Amino acid sequence: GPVVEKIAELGKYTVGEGPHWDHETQTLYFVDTVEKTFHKYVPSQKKYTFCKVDKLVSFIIPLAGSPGRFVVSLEREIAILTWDGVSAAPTSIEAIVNVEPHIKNNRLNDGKADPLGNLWTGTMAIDAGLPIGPVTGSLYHLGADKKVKMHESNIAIANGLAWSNDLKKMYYIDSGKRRVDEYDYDASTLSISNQRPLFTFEKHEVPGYPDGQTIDEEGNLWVAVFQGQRIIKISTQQPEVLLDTVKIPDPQVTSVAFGGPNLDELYVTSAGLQLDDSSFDKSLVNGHVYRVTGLGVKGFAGVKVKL
Ligand SMILES: [Hg+2]
Ligand SMILES: [Hg+2]
Ligand SMILES: [Mg+2]
Repeated sequence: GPVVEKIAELGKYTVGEGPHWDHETQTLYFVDTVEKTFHKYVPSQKKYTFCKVDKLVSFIIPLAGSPGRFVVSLEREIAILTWDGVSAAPTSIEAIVNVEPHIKNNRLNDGKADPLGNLWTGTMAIDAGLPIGPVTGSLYHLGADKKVKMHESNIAIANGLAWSNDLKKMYYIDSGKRRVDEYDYDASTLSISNQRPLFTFEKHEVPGYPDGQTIDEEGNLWVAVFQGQRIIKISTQQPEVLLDTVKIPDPQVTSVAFGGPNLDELYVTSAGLQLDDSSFDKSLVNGHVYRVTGLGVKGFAGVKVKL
């Protein structure tokens, strides 16, 4: 039995999201995708800080080679933020590229570096809905030439990403599809192909929607279940295998990242935003951050964006 601990020091988030563990500094970064804020937590020293901007944000990833610089999303722009990690505002903002300059009602959502340091991220309608709503999103990667490439389209809610330990597969979540997809990934050309469902929620009586995900060193996926009050562990060796379920007190679990000095603590974000048609009463929906220990696996440190 794992132990789930609420991290009291951190408070409650409207939509806590995009956790990233920087192993060199033993620091957890994450966002609130509605409150327009970035967050830094240093567990060993019990230090917490935040930063404010005036656009919607969805990820924050340290830039390789440049301490104090971070690649972030600002609505539809991918930008570099220079930040001292403690002041309430960045020192400077440099825009890299607007991925969808003429689609005014879209925003970036989940994003992550692949193991080579390429940023992958997807867009969605700002007013996307569950279970049905506008489907306007696409999946991109950003090349070290600051030019974007599109890999998938017709995405409702661009969400969790992960890659296999051998760089042969990519895993991807469009929350609106209520499944986890797998793709063949060609690291040489950064092309994906052969889209196939890996895990379908309806086949296993799993409530809610897949949101963020990460992979452990045994190659298993850990998937946050928004409106399922849980994280699930699924196999990548064989389709449609549910390995384990860990209940999280917050119903709107949003994402996951391994961290801690041995990479065997799982940090879990959630959302306190109370939605129309929730399966959960308001008193339950808080938006805390959790630490899960005793899972018996390790994960990997967060990869920096090379850019
Ligand atoms: Hg910040
Ligand atoms: Hg910041
Ligand atoms: Mg998400």
